[PDB]
Amino acid sequence: DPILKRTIISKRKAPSNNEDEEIVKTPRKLVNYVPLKIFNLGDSFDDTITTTVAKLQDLKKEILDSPRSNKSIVIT
Amino acid sequence: NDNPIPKSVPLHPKSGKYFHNLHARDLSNIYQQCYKQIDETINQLVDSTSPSTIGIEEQVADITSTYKLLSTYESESNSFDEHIKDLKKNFKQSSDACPQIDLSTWDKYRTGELTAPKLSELYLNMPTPEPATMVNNTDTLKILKVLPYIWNDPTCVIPDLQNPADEDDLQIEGGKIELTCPITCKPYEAPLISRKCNHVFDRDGIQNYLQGYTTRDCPQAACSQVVSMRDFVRDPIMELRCKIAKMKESQ
Amino acid sequence: QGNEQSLQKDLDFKKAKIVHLRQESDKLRKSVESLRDFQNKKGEIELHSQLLPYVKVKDHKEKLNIYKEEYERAKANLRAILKDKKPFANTKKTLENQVEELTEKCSLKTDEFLKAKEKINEIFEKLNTIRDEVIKKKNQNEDDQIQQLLLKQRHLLSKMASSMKSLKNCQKELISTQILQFEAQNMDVSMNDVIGFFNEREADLKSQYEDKKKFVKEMRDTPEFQSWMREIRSYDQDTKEKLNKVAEKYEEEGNFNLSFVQDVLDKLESEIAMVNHDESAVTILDQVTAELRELEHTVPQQSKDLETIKAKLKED
Amino acid sequence: NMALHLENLKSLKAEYEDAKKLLRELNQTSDLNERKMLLQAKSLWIDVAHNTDACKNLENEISGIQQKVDEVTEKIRNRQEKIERYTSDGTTIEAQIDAKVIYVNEKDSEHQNARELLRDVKSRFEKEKKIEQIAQEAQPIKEQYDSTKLALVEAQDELQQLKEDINSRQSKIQKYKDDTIYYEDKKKVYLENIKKIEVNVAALKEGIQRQIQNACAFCSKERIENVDLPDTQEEIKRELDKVSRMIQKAEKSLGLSQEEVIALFEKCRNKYKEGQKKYMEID
Repeated sequence: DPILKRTIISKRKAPSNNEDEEIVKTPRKLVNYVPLKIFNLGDSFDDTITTTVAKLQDLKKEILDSPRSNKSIVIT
Repeated sequence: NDNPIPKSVPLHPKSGKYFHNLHARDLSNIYQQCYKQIDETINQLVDSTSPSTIGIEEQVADITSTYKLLSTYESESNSFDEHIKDLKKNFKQSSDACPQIDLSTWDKYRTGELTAPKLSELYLNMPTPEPATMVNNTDTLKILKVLPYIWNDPTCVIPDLQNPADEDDLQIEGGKIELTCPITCKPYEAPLISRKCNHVFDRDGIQNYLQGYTTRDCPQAACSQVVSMRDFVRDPIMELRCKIAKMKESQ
Repeated sequence: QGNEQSLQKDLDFKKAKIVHLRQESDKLRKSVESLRDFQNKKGEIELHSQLLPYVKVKDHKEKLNIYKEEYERAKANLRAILKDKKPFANTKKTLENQVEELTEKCSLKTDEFLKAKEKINEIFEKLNTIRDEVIKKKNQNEDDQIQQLLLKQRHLLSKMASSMKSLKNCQKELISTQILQFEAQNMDVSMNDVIGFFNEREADLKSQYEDKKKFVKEMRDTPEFQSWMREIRSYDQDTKEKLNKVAEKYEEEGNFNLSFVQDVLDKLESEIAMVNHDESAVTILDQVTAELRELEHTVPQQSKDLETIKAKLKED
Repeated sequence: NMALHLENLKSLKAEYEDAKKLLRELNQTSDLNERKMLLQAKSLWIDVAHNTDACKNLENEISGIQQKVDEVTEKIRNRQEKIERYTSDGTTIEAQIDAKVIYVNEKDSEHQNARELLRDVKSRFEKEKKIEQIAQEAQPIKEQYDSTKLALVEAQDELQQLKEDINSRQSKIQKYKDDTIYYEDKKKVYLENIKKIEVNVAALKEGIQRQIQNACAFCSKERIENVDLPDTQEEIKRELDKVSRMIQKAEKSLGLSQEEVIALFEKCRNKYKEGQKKYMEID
């Protein structure tokens, strides 16, 4: 059993002083039904602006659907 | 002490029936029964004494003492009854003020952090039942306060019901009372008295001076008011004094 | 002169090609160093995966520790209370003892309450006949037997006066007794409820203890827990301590890194951006090294060709 | 004038052809951009699903507590309804004692009749020195004395029975009032619990409206269900970061910003029509 791998891993712990309650615990209130959880994860980049990209998605095709360059065919 | 047993816990409505069930028995039946008895043991001796019989003052004094003891008995017996009622009333107030227990709060009280009422002690020191609030006077003793001197001699106004000796101190003011009326010489059977008039007529005929009008003046004289026959009531002095007269007017 | 029009313009064009290929020579050096940086993942990803990432191994370790320390609270609180019922059983025994006290007490004070009522009433029997006897004697008018008859009432009244004595104590004692009993009775009711309240708490703690035992058991033998010697045994045919090559550098990047919480997301993405534009002209190295050298050499070659050409031009 | 104006035309035409080339790259730019919008929509939908699950849990628990209050209200109703009947019994039963007092006193009086008659009849046993007339007229009444006497006991025992009955009825009936007060206190605490709890319904509903409206702002609240993606916000965030970095690399590789380029592209393309109209004017 090579020494280095387990040297890298650690198992030492301190379960002596740590307690789940610092002094005591606050009991659940009879109306402790706070909805909460209105929002958990996200907010990387604004998304309404991404709606603009969604709009460009078909704006590109709408603009493609038109006469485009090399229209110098006028005579007389 | 040094045990899970706590001193006390506030009232629980589960056995509140028992709290209300607390109720003392009543003795008014026995009291009235013995009152009737003592009131008996006094009629017969009015005429059953011998002509040579001389001295019953000690008898009447003993009877009066016994009655006074009985009057105290009933008075403070009542007092205990009202105080017992007040005990359970105060306990109800305490229960209303008691922070009723539930869940695991019973241990917190067992720590001795908060108290609870204990009617046992509240009764050990119940509202002082000191003897007070009584003004005792009854016809049953109106008869005893006068029958000794009447028995000595019925024809004598010893009691004026004002000051123990008499109403008047240094004068003959007043009047000797003759029972049988000269208008109706026949003996009385059971006439009635108005307290203010301090006079009676005969078992029947108290409607003497009525012709259309239904009331008139005091019987003989020295009066400032007309009679009210709805105020007439039984008086013991009449037969109390007539008994000896009937017994002795012989031989 | 036409030969010159040809040689000089071709020499300018190939020099333009030389500078164009230089524009990608640096790009190819960048591509080589970029591929080496890309392969850096070969060491990094494999190492924190071979030594499974700390956010997994040490995460399991710490959550196991917190679950283990949770393991004892419920049972510790339970040890005292589960046996405290026996003290509670003894308290209930004491309360039913006070119930027996209630029974015997109330019974005997009821007995003296009957004693008092009987003593007054039944003795009232002879109190009654006094008048019957006296009137009976009196009816014999027709010599002096009246005295002893007239003496009775005194002693009779004294007897009844003395009789009322008890009544009072009897009356008071009973209630006093009853109330004491009631209070105790009251105490009794409270306790029975208390056991129940506690028993419900005991059931809650027992359920919680079993629940945390379930989490303790499941926390181990998990797929990653079962993965012991699999994230490590990807060296099925090279477990010969030869991994020490990365030992010191990875140790510096690890324990003394001052940061080991899903820090992979720092480079696992940046590698994607850099690698997404590469592999273009990868094998164009030879032209930029030998063909370019030949072209730049023919620069002097045809330069001297033009020297001789303009020399013949001067010879004109 | 003619050829001088034919140059400004062609150069600007090449400039526009350059803008179309840029738009060609912006096409793939947008094609890969759409991924972040899809991922965000998935995240918002799963969050909304969990929120509505929570609101249904709140509805279930409030329904349960309301049912408990319903049982409590039934307990109050049945009890109180009974107590009107007990109070009626206790207030009407007083007639029994009011009519029994006269019964007992008349029994005592009829016994007093025998009390008086006994001595009178017995007074015929005197010292005098078909003669049954000495005692026979009174002997039957003399034994009837006890038949009359038992009247007092059979009256007073019943009167004591009524006294204890009235006392017990009154006490145990009036103390049902404490039961009523205790149950009413329970009703009040439960009602105020309902009043403190229900507000959660509006607290969560205002949110539900906010997130559903936000999702609807993206013209899609049902179709993204077809999108394949892990049902975990944390992992969705990782895919979002991956695609975002890929988009940033694509944007900075071209060296130009898509929407800003498109803005100038619109006007530049319009320059084509502008130039042409005036060259037709040249005509």
